[PDB]
Amino acid sequence: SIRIFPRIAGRSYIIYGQTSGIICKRMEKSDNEFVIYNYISEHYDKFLKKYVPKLYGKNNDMLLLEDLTYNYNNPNVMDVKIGARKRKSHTSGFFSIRGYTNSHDYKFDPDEYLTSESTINHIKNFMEAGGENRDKTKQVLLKWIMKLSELANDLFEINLKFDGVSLIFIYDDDCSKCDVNVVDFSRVKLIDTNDQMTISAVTNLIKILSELADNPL
Ligand SMILES: O=P(O)(O)O[C@@H]1[C@@H](OP(=O)(O)O)[C@@H](OP(=O)(O)O)[C@@H](O)[C@H](OP(=O)(O)O)[C@H]1OP(=O)(O)O
Ligand SMILES: Nc1ncnc2c1ncn2[C@@H]1O[C@H](COP(=O)(O)OP(=O)(O)O)[C@@H](O)[C@H]1O
Ligand SMILES: [Mg+2]
Repeated sequence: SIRIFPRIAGRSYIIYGQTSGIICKRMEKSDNEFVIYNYISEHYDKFLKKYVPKLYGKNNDMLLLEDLTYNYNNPNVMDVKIGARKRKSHTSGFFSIRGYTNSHDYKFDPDEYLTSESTINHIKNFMEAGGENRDKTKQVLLKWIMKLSELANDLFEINLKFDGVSLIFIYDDDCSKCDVNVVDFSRVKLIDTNDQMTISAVTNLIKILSELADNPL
């Protein structure tokens, strides 16, 4: 019995693993994603441990990846592309929200270019599922800011172009647990400097989330 994994975005074949806590992702165009996990493992092991789901193995053209939603009763997931898009410019300036849990209920369209005001409204839409205890939703926002802060810092010292990578924001309905990790290395490339487009995406999100944690309404 093959069980299809409930993606929030993208074109890739992702099924639940035969086993608890794993998803399998088909590398469709090349094994570049595998080359890149293994390169980050050699040269930036600390970055891998803190910010990337664990790669457990490869089976032909499938990566056996840590399921980021596994320890969640009621996960809310949001995919934000922070790396360069292939051709298009970003739908929210420095980044592109690709989807989120219940996005359909707020007539979210991934092809729509958004104002600052609309971008913030879509992130606020993503947080509705967390209920109205604004104390525990601030805690979710702050714990995301804590890890994005460190990621923006660490990214200055990493000589990769993160073309096409996303942040996966997760929080539980009861707001008791949350996390953000970096995924989708299939178009990442080696370069001789750091990636300022990707750092500006993260710093922008940190700005947006800070505004929400401080906003007193
Ligand atoms: O966002 P870019 O421009 O890079 O390409 C995107 C592409 O978007 P498009 O070429 O703008 O239509 C997406 O197609 P849909 O939006 O699902 O129709 C695709 O599904 C990957 O989007 P996701 O990363 O959201 O899947 C891909 O990205 P990649 O993995 O870099 O080939
Ligand atoms: N390790 C993971 N744990 C949980 N969900 C994941 C994981 N990796 C990817 N996903 C889900 O799959 C979607 C797309 O994955 P991604 O790596 O961006 O692949 P693609 O190359 O198809 O865009 C994300 O929006 C997310 O919901
Ligand atoms: Mg992707």
